[PDB]
Amino acid sequence: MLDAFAKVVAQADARGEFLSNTQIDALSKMVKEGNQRLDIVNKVTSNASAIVTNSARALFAEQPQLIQPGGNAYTSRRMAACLRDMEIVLRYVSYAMIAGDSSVLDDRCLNGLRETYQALGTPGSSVAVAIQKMKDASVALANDTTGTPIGDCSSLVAELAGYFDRAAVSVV
Amino acid sequence: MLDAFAKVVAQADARGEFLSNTQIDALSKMVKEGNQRLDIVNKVTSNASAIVTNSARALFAEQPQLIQPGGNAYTSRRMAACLRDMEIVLRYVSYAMIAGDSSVLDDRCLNGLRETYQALGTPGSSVAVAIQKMKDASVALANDTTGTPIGDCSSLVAELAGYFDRAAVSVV
Amino acid sequence: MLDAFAKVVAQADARGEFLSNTQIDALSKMVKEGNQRLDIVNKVTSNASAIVTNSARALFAEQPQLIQPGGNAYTSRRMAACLRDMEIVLRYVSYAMIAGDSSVLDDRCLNGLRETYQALGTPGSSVAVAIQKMKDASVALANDTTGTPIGDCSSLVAELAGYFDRAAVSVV
Amino acid sequence: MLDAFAKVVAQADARGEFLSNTQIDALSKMVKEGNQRLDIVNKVTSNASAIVTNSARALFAEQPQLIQPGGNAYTSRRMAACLRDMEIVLRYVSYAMIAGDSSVLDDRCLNGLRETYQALGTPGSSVAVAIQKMKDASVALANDTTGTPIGDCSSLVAELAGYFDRAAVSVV
Amino acid sequence: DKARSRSDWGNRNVLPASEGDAVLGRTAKGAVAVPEFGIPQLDDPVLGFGPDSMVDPRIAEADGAVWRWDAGFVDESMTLASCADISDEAVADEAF
Amino acid sequence: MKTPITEAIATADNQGRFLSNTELQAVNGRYQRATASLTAAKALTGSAQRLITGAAQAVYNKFPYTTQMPGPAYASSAIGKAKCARDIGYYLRMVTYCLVVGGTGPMDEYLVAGLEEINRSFDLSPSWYIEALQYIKNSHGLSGQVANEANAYIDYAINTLS
Amino acid sequence: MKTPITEAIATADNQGRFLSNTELQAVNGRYQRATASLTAAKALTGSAQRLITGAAQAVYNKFPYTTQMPGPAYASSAIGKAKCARDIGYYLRMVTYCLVVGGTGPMDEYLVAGLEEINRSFDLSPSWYIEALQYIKNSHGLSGQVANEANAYIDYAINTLS
Amino acid sequence: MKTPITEAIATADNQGRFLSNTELQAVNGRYQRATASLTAAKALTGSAQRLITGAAQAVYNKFPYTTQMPGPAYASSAIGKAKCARDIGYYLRMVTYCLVVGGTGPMDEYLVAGLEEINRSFDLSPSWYIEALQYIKNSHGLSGQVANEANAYIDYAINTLS
Amino acid sequence: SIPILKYSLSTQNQRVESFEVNPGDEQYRIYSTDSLPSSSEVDQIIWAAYRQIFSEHQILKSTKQPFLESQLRFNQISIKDFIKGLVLSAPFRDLNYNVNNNYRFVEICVQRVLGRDIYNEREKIAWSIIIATQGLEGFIDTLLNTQEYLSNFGDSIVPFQRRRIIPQRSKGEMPFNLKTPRYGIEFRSKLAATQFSWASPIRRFRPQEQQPKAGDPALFLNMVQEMGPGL
Ligand SMILES: *CC[C@H]1/C(=C/c2[nH]c(/C=C3N=C(/C=C4\NC(=O)C(CC)=C4C)C(C)=C\3CCC(=O)O)c(CCC(=O)O)c2C)NC(=O)[C@@H]1C
Ligand SMILES: *CC[C@H]1/C(=C/c2[nH]c(/C=C3N=C(/C=C4\NC(=O)C(CC)=C4C)C(C)=C\3CCC(=O)O)c(CCC(=O)O)c2C)NC(=O)[C@@H]1C
Ligand SMILES: *C[C@@H](*)[C@H]1/C(=C/c2[nH]c(/C=C3N=C(/C=C4\NC(=O)C(CC)=C4C)C(C)=C\3CCC(=O)O)c(CCC(=O)O)c2C)NC(=O)[C@@H]1C
Ligand SMILES: *[C@H](C)[C@H]1/C(=C/C2=NC(=C\c3[nH]c(C[C@H]4NC(=O)C(C=C)=C4C)c(C)c3CCC(=O)O)/C(CCC(=O)O)=C2C)NC(=O)[C@@H]1C
Ligand SMILES: *[C@H](C)[C@H]1/C(=C/C2=NC(=C\c3[nH]c(C[C@H]4NC(=O)C(C=C)=C4C)c(C)c3CCC(=O)O)/C(CCC(=O)O)=C2C)NC(=O)[C@@H]1C
Ligand SMILES: *[C@H](C)[C@H]1/C(=C/C2=NC(=C\c3[nH]c(C[C@H]4NC(=O)C(C=C)=C4C)c(C)c3CCC(=O)O)/C(CCC(=O)O)=C2C)NC(=O)[C@@H]1C
Ligand SMILES: *[C@H](C)[C@H]1/C(=C/C2=NC(=C\c3[nH]c(C[C@H]4NC(=O)C(C=C)=C4C)c(C)c3CCC(=O)O)/C(CCC(=O)O)=C2C)NC(=O)[C@@H]1C
Ligand SMILES: *[C@H](C)[C@H]1/C(=C/c2[nH]c(/C=C3N=C(/C=C4\NC(=O)C(CC)=C4C)C(C)=C\3CCC(=O)O)c(CCC(=O)O)c2C)NC(=O)[C@@H]1C
Ligand SMILES: *[C@H](C)[C@H]1/C(=C/c2[nH]c(/C=C3N=C(/C=C4\NC(=O)C(CC)=C4C)C(C)=C\3CCC(=O)O)c(CCC(=O)O)c2C)NC(=O)[C@@H]1C
Ligand SMILES: *[C@H](C)[C@H]1/C(=C/c2[nH]c(/C=C3N=C(/C=C4\NC(=O)C(CC)=C4C)C(C)=C\3CCC(=O)O)c(CCC(=O)O)c2C)NC(=O)[C@@H]1C
Ligand SMILES: CCC1=C(C)/C(=C/C2=NC(=C\c3[nH]c(/C=C4\NC(=O)[C@H](C)[C@H]4CC)c(C)c3CCC(=O)O)/C(CCC(=O)O)=C2C)NC1=O
Repeated sequence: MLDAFAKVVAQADARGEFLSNTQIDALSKMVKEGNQRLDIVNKVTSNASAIVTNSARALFAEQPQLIQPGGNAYTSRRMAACLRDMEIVLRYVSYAMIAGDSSVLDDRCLNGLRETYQALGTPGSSVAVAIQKMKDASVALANDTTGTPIGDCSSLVAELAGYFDRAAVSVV
Repeated sequence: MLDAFAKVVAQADARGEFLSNTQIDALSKMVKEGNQRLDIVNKVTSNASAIVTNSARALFAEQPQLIQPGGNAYTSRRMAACLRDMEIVLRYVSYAMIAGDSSVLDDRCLNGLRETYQALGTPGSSVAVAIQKMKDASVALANDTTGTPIGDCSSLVAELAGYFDRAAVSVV
Repeated sequence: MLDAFAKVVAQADARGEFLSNTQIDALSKMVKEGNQRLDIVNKVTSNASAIVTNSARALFAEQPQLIQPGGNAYTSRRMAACLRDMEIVLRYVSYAMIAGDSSVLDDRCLNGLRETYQALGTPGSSVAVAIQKMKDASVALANDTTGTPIGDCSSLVAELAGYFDRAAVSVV
Repeated sequence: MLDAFAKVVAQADARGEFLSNTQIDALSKMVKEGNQRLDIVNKVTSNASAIVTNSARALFAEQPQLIQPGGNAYTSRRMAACLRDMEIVLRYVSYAMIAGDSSVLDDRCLNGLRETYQALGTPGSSVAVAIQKMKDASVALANDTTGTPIGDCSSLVAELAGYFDRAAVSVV
Repeated sequence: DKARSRSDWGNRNVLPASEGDAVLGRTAKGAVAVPEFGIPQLDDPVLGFGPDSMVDPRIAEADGAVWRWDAGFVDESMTLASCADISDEAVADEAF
Repeated sequence: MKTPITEAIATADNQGRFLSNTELQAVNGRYQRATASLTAAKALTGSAQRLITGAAQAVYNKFPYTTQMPGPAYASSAIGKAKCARDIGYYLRMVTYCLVVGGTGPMDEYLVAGLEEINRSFDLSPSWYIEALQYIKNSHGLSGQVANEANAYIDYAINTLS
Repeated sequence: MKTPITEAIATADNQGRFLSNTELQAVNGRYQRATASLTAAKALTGSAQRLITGAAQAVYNKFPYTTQMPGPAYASSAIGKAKCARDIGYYLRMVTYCLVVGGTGPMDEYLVAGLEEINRSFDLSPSWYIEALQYIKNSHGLSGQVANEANAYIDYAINTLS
Repeated sequence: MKTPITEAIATADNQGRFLSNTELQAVNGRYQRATASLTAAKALTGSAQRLITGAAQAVYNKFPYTTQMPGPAYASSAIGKAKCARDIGYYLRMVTYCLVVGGTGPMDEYLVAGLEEINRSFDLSPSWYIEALQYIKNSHGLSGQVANEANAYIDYAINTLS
Repeated sequence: SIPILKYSLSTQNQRVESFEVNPGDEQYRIYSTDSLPSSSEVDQIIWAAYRQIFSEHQILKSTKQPFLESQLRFNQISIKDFIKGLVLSAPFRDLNYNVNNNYRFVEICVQRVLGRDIYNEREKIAWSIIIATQGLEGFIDTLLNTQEYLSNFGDSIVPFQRRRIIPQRSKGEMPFNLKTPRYGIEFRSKLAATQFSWASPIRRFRPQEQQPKAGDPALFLNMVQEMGPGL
């Protein structure tokens, strides 16, 4: 896996170059807003159980078909496996938020996942609905001003929204 | 794996339904012929070595090029692997006769066996001849009344002859 | 695996034959070459690190893109794994030289190597240039007369260079 | 494990010495004894099923309490292990004959065998009787001049008998 | 140039393409040339290597003709055995 | 699953062995018992609608806070009364599945496997379902060895929740 | 194959090594023995049918019930005598293969592997083939180191049947 | 150690085998070549001091910075010159141990296992030891198959350093 | 508690018997500490375990675990703990776990720890959720504690590719290191410093691969090296 800092290094090593001064300065801009990046994954982790179980409820209620007998998530095994798939994906989005890039999200979580759901018979479009229901649930928490100094985090929140969106198009 | 009774429950769970009265009485019909089904598998496994070594001896007299030099059952290891495979096929057929369905025979015996035999150069059409020789050596013995009370169990013999026919067409 | 005396036994058995006096007389012509065959694998084993590094040094002098940043033998772990491949191929050509035929080279080394290099992105046409430079380093060493009695081993030089040709067309 | 040539080398390295000419000339005498040593090992390995079976059958003739119901050779699974244990020891004595010293008999056969037999309840004194009946069955065979040049090899049969005494006092 | 040195076996030339181009003494692979046929044991129709005693599977691996990089390996994906018999009437009428 | 027939095949197949008389005596004990198990599965099915609503009303009397307290996990709304009741019908259906198969096979894959993650996530207390199952054990109306087979799989589901 | 050549390649390849002088000496010991070991295979092949029809008659002398008793397993028919002399020639041909290869390679692959399962199924007693190999062990007529090579593979076949 | 005798036992013990003719021929190849290698070990032992002082001087002519550069790794002091001629004697002694045993067994156990951590830590260069071993190869004065045996173990030590 | 999901078996060589008393040269060299090996022979157990778990190309000096080796030389850990300690090692996580997904990492560790191929594709799907929910330390413990490991290898044998060649044949199944390399066709593209994915054979104006013809004087050279004596 790579973070945002080692992404620039691995690209620079394939050209045999040192880093330019505008690449160090773009890296030190990530360090300047590093405290606001940590406040975002503090809000998401602390409510991570409530993000999964409220969006699945709007999901299980949202599509009645998933839990119907003969449906994919009917029985304890298929319904509890739907809950842990949401908790895996929500976990690997927060790994991509403190890293800075979506390299741990793509390698460890999204690689080969569309073809796995096709082999299982899992409706892949409905998994994208559950990821999008977790997207706005954690964006609404990220924009909460409780326990923080007031500032502008709007470019960081629009980056967290891009990690859930990448997970939702990589699964259908 | 599934047996016959667990196959009916798996049909009924996928529709979310209780079992009907006619599905209960169809299950109590299989209980009634349970002693005639146990009497067949006892008749077959008690003669299991003689079914194999006589159906093989009739095969090499009918297709004599299998024991000539270069033939597929010519050496002592190739001869002993032939008698191994007939004993494996007859073992899982005996498993499928007490269960009531061919779920253990398809999954644990036949899955990938045709592609195994093509890669070896083993003539798959000759393996089907030796299974049909084991079929009517077992059916003729299951119709033998020496030791059983007199009665008609011809539906069970037409079921046992279908497991042998299933493995015969799934090997070529 | 087969050696050269076991290749004639497997052809003979496949037709259920004895070995004629013409075939035995051709196997004692293979025994009389026995000490010259052992000198050839001794000269390849004793100089085995100068075969590999002199011909790797030659490989990057005339294809200098392989060790530039972004190349495949760049970043010294991939440089060390590149020299490992040349010692591996030289090991199995040495095995096929005492055996008298290339069957241990065929399935333990070359089986699946062309498809391995395509999954790694390694230029398989440049691995064949690496094998071809060890080919004439090993031939010039086996034509070299130092440490050997007078006599003849020139049909064996042409045989050693044929295993290097076998290894080089299987990778392109 | 060691042979006799590496026994004298492990003792010279521990004092940092070259081998003296007396130790070299005592080793080349062991080399010219080498064809007579391979005759003794060939004479045992070609009669190995009759050394085991006769000295077993002569053991349960004079000790019928072993195979009487309740004995430690009754119930053929225990009879198959008594014949395995006789074959193992005769195997590892013939291994220590080509080596020249009993370092392969000591570790991978005899280390922990009195401890094993005392754990199971095997009468270890009866095992020593059976080992001394394969001793004089194979001392008698190595003194047989059938198909050998008549020379003198009395010093290697006194060596082979010593490896049988080594295994017999090690289980009591 | 024509293989003249034993020193250019590693430099220029590779190995004989056909077995009629082999070294003086050996086969195309380089091993010694031995006659293929020995004395048949048990000449007999029912028990013996008759004309229709099926081929050894270990005759190719022992040859080294199963491995694709070897020259003996012939691929039968493009040969006449892989073409459909047109005299079969199930295949003609469907393809009409 | 966990039929006695599949639990006899699985021991013979592990050794790579044929079916001896050890296995045929095991399957014969299934057939000598199934005349009571199939009369219990038909008697629970024909009295299911009385048993579901009676067991669902019993947990409202024992725990009256479910019909009053707000939140999606309680039976205070018309959407909620159904889930607790549906679980009651889901528990009774796997009981009658386990009677026609013999042994706790169907309710393992369909009800027990992953049950602890469902009750933890959606905040459903397992003591609500124990009160419902104790109603069915009291008043299924059966007697003799018919009621012994029904209470054997009721108490298996209680032992997994407790 | 249990050739001394393929056993040398295997010990080097177990530890990923080049062929040192440990393994070239094992190959050299095969070449020093290959002179006597190849004149034995030439003389056993030339007296093949003399030794095969002689050894078949020695089994019918020691075991005369094998020509009288009815059944498929015995040499009491014209087909049973053809299949009996087929099997003597099988054991003789594998011995000569081991003499041209060096070491008990062909006998282990083509003959010994699976022999015990065959001789149990078709009711072929292994004492017949021991008597047939003891005839060839006494009647091949060779001497010196050429008989010493030949008898080492007759004796290896007897130890597998015994 | 890896000797030709312990590599024939280990391949027969792995197969659960008695010592066949595959293994007797391999031990016989050791006994044939042991006449040429026991005179190479006798001739290298008796001329050892001529070879040690010669081979240490051959390093000093080729890499003369090792006598001039100050520091504990170099042969610039009298202490560091006796530690060099010590090490040349260690390499020559292991070569004679491999000639009496047959096979690169003594130096695989006493010398090469852990050698790279010694040269890295104490800053010793493996090209100093290649130059010393290339002197001994060219100056041992052997000829025939006696020089063939000695040079095959010199070149094993060079290939582990190169 | 989420059991593993059920998959179907497939016909393989190791599921069925080879009737092979007296194995040959393709028997695959049991490395065990039950034979009481000395110091020179416990080095060979360690190299065989490195070759099996890592590649031959990952037996570099920077990869070797010197402290896991010394606990095996003192009889503190078994060979099953050496094999577990190599999978949870820092070189294996860096060079193998980071450049595969969860499905191709299962088939590497099935092929190299259990010594057999996967049964089907659903077996990769069934085991890849043991990694994602419990980690590598939980996945390798539930894989070494199967009955497939404890019956074949026990706790004192190095694993090997079980039953690769059939006793008559010369061409056996592909070795598991050539069949499954470090990374595959995904992660090849640009995540592993790669360009252009293929290459034509090298062209040259001196041809270097001319096949000899039937009258060429090097086919008769044949005595070439040295003339015979006598009269
Ligand atoms: C009389 C039978 C015919 C015949 C058989 C034959 N088969 C083989 C080899 C194999 N058979 C299997 C079969 C199975 N493996 C399994 O796991 C299962 C249960 C799921 C089965 C049924 C396998 C894996 C092999 C290959 C490995 C091995 O041989 O052990 C052989 C082997 C010899 C050969 O070279 O083919 C024979 C002779 N051949 C015939 O001619 C008969 C028609
Ligand atoms: C100078 C050589 C060229 C080159 C080589 C290169 N190869 C690799 C990686 C592998 N090579 C193999 C090959 C074998 N493995 C075997 O077991 C055998 C038979 C015993 C052979 C022939 C395999 C399996 C791999 C990949 C597995 C691994 O590395 O662990 C690499 C490194 C690839 C990487 O980045 O990890 C290199 C660099 N590359 C070149 O550019 C040269 C032309
Ligand atoms: C040719 C002389 C060159 C040289 C030699 C030099 N060596 C050392 C130190 C050591 N050498 C060893 C090597 C071994 N020890 C062994 O037991 C074995 C196997 C039998 C080998 C190969 C070791 C362990 C040391 C360090 C401990 C010691 O012996 O004192 C030194 C001293 C280095 C120091 O820092 O003290 C020298 C000078 N160096 C040269 O310059 C010569 C070219
Ligand atoms: C962005 C979505 C928020 C917001 C964030 C800001 N936080 C600022 C400083 C700050 N952030 C944290 C949380 C975080 N930093 C840590 O070190 C750790 C734990 C290791 C965590 C969880 C802390 C503790 C601080 C205090 C340090 C400081 O005062 O700088 C911050 C800058 C402060 C400022 O602008 O005055 C911002 C903007 N603010 C928002 O309005 C949205 C809601
Ligand atoms: C049909 C193919 C047969 C045949 C079968 C019948 N068997 C009958 C009764 C019966 N069979 C057994 C054997 C079996 N049952 C077991 O429990 C065990 C092992 C523990 C075995 C091996 C038993 C014990 C019984 C007694 C039960 C009884 O008396 O019914 C039977 C009677 C009627 C029926 O069961 O429906 C029949 C018809 N009889 C035949 O004529 C053919 C050959
Ligand atoms: C061929 C490319 C060489 C060459 C080879 C010759 N070697 C001859 C005899 C010979 N070679 C060895 C060493 C070899 N045998 C072994 O057992 C081992 C391993 C321990 C090795 C390396 C020995 C011992 C002998 C002596 C055999 C004898 O005395 O006959 C040789 C002799 C002529 C012949 O056998 O007809 C030749 C031609 N000589 C060359 O000129 C090229 C360069
Ligand atoms: C000793 C207890 C025996 C006995 C041994 C003798 N053998 C003598 C010579 C000899 N033996 C062999 C066969 C051997 N060498 C091999 O390489 C192999 C396997 C491949 C075997 C079985 C050969 C080839 C030779 C000739 C070489 C030589 O002379 O060393 C021998 C010398 C005669 C004498 O001086 O008496 C003896 C003593 N002979 C016996 O009488 C007892 C029974
Ligand atoms: C829930 C929102 C949806 C749903 C889920 C569902 N998933 C499965 C099964 C699996 N899911 C995975 C997922 C992953 N594996 C990984 O390794 C990673 C990281 C790369 C992820 C994200 C896997 C491997 C499986 C199969 C393993 C298993 O069977 O447990 C199921 C299947 C349960 C079953 O019994 O078949 C279900 C139902 N399905 C839905 O309906 C929701 C839309
Ligand atoms: C026979 C002449 C005497 C005899 C033998 C006997 N031995 C056993 C059991 C074991 N023997 C061993 C010994 C070894 N196993 C090995 O792998 C090796 C090589 C290192 C040796 C030396 C072991 C471990 C056992 C126990 C395992 C097993 O049961 O096979 C038995 C069986 C004892 C039992 O009750 O199981 C017998 C009968 N016993 C006699 O009475 C003879 C005097
Ligand atoms: C003759 C000495 C005695 C005898 C022979 C006999 N043998 C058979 C049947 C078989 N023999 C074999 C043996 C081999 N097959 C091999 O491929 C090899 C290695 C190359 C060997 C050793 C086998 C496999 C059979 C069965 C198949 C076949 O017909 O060949 C029979 C027929 C028995 C039957 O039931 O068909 C007979 C009569 N029997 C005697 O009485 C003689 C004393
Ligand atoms: C076959 C195995 C199986 C079981 C057992 C199961 C349990 C189960 N019960 C659930 C919900 C629930 N279960 C209950 C049940 C109750 N809570 C109360 O207040 C009462 C005391 C009690 C009624 C007896 C309730 C109230 C919910 C809330 C579901 C929601 O609102 O989303 C859910 C969440 C999804 C849903 O069904 O809506 C599951 C999976 N589902 C299965 O597939």
